[PDB]
Amino acid sequence: HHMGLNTAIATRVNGTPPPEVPIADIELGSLDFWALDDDVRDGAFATLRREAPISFWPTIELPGFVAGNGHWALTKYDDVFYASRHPDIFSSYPNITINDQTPELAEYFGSMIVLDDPRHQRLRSIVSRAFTPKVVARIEAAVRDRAHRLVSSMIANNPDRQADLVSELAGPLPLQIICDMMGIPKADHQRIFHWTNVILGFGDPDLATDFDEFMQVSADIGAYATALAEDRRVNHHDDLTSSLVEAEVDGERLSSREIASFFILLVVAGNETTRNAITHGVLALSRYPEQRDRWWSDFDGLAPTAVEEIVRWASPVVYMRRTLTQDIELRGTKMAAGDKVSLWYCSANRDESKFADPWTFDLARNPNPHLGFGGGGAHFCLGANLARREIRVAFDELRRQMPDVVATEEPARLLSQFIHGIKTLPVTWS
Ligand code: HEM
Ligand SMILES: CCOC(=O)CCCCCCn1ccnc1
Ligand SMILES: [Cl-]
Ligand SMILES: [Mg+2]
Ligand SMILES: [Mg+2]
Repeated sequence: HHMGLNTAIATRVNGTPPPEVPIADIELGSLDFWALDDDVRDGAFATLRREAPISFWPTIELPGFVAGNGHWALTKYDDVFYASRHPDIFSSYPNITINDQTPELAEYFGSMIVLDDPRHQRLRSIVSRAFTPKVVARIEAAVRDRAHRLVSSMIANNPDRQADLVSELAGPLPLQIICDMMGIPKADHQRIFHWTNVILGFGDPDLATDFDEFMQVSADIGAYATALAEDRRVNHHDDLTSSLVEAEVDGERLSSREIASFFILLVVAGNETTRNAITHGVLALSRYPEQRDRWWSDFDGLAPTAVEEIVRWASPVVYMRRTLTQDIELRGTKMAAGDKVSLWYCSANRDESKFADPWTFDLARNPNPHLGFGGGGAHFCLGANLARREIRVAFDELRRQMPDVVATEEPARLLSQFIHGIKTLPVTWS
């Protein structure tokens, strides 16, 4: 007989640690592990932090991908932070997922995220101004207009007061914003959404499991990027695609592959993780109603810490991979030049060596040095200011229009080692 709406999901006792998981039951290199309940996953990373803070795992092989060599998993905050801040040792080349890069993949996935400096920073500087706090602040009106309309439409479209948060708010809000920043016409936003979803959801049968489909999607978005870039070359617009085609690095314009890769990076990065932060945030407010109440009764005062706690809690990017350029030793584990190293942000963000009470979802948490946007340094998330603003506005519009919005079913969770995703989240309101 809990308070609230009759079909709301069960609440949880805030602060309860999950049971730790016997190490023999942990297989980071099997998709089956990524299908387990998030409580079991959290307890497994707790076991690793305790018993095997640096451990070795085989690489998963999604259909058509090349697994290649295995990887050393860094599950402690300090090691993820150290690796992030030493890119001369922990290189982002040749890939930031664990699979091997191939020439075929590099045509579409060869952006600055898989490069070291100086070339990485010369590419990043083409677009960095558009993502700075003061420039992102100027698009508050666009974020608010879109979020307000989406929440209003949830109400207008659903006489029964039941909706899917993902398709009706969390997905379409960041999609609109990044597509408008890129200069993509509204008629194509839903094609961009589907392409994003396949690129980042590959291996989940609800998204795609045929490598031919992954490659067709990659080629189609790459061709879309090229064609839009060609238009902007001839007639400039005040959009990021125009910035990309007009730029020079080391005195040369970007090639077609560089344009395609940069466009794909920005549009794919620019929507799915923010979508998932919003959905995980609504799930957390549903499980921890006292946190909802405290945010709703001081929205602007708590918003800066609340948004960061949602990102720490959700850790929308589970890991990033690096490749060693020289031998090292961490925690008595020798690792060799050329070895793959995986940085588990999801685990760093529960590390009791860094966080007081890591199992408490605390929207006032301060300080909150989470690694949800990475450990800092050269590749720190370009979109962090944009994501923070989108998350804040989405929750402010829910608070104002449907303050008792609550999840009514447990999420359908994306099957992924890389992205902590929710495919559907049914919600209701009064
Ligand atoms: C809550 C949402 C988001 C999370 C949790 C997130 C997380 C991350 C993480 C962990 C990295 C890697 C950092 C590193 O290697 O040190 C990253 C990089 C990146 N993110 Fe995000 N991101 C989010 C939203 C966005 C948005 C909205 C964009 C907009 C386009 C974006 C664009 C990028 C780009 C371009 C990079 C590569 C930066 C570089 O290589 O210099 N992200 N993000
Ligand atoms: C993996 C296949 O897609 C790519 O290579 C391009 C997008 C990479 C996104 C990396 C994850 N992310 C999302 C938001 N900030 C970071
Ligand atoms: Cl939760
Ligand atoms: Mg419906
Ligand atoms: Mg436009």
